[PDB]
Amino acid sequence: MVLSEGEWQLVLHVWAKVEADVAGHGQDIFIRLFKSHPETLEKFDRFKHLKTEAEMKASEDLKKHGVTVLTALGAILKKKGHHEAELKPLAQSHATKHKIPIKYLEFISEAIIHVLHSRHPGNFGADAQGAMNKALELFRKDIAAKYKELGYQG
Ligand code: HEM
Repeated sequence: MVLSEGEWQLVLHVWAKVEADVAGHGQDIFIRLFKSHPETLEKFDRFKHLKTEAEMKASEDLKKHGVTVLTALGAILKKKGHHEAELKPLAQSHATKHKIPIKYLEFISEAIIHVLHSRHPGNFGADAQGAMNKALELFRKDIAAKYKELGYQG
């Protein structure tokens, strides 16, 4: 699949807003993910002890992790589809070291859309959400293909 320049513009326009507060968006997204799909929390040995949203918000390590994740995702989105090089190491660590099923990538994609919808309604209307979903589907599709080449079905 391929996004048009118009769709990329919608994606990058709302992403520019997210970059005004990467740490904050990172926390909201992971808290949403962990609360909505608690099973994903078990994949993080560093955070699986967190019991409440309050503890999650107060975790300095979780906040730093969120920044690392969103920074990596932002770099991929800014490539506008030409992300082969960026995807290689990400696909290897998540398939081989962390063992993250494609299903879980769908869950975090849902969390990202939910947070952008809540925080940026004016810049995240129907068309913008469709563009973001398409960009994330492309990401998940290419990651899945790499998973297979690497020997991980998940
Ligand atoms: C938007 C998709 C995602 C991106 C861009 C992303 C990115 C990253 C990055 C850059 C790191 C640090 C470097 C590395 O280990 O490769 C990381 C670590 C990790 N990711 Fe992801 N990730 C994504 C989704 C997920 C999901 C859905 C899970 C599982 C629910 C997951 C689990 C992990 C784990 C367990 C680590 C190691 C954390 C640690 O122990 O420090 N990731 N991820």
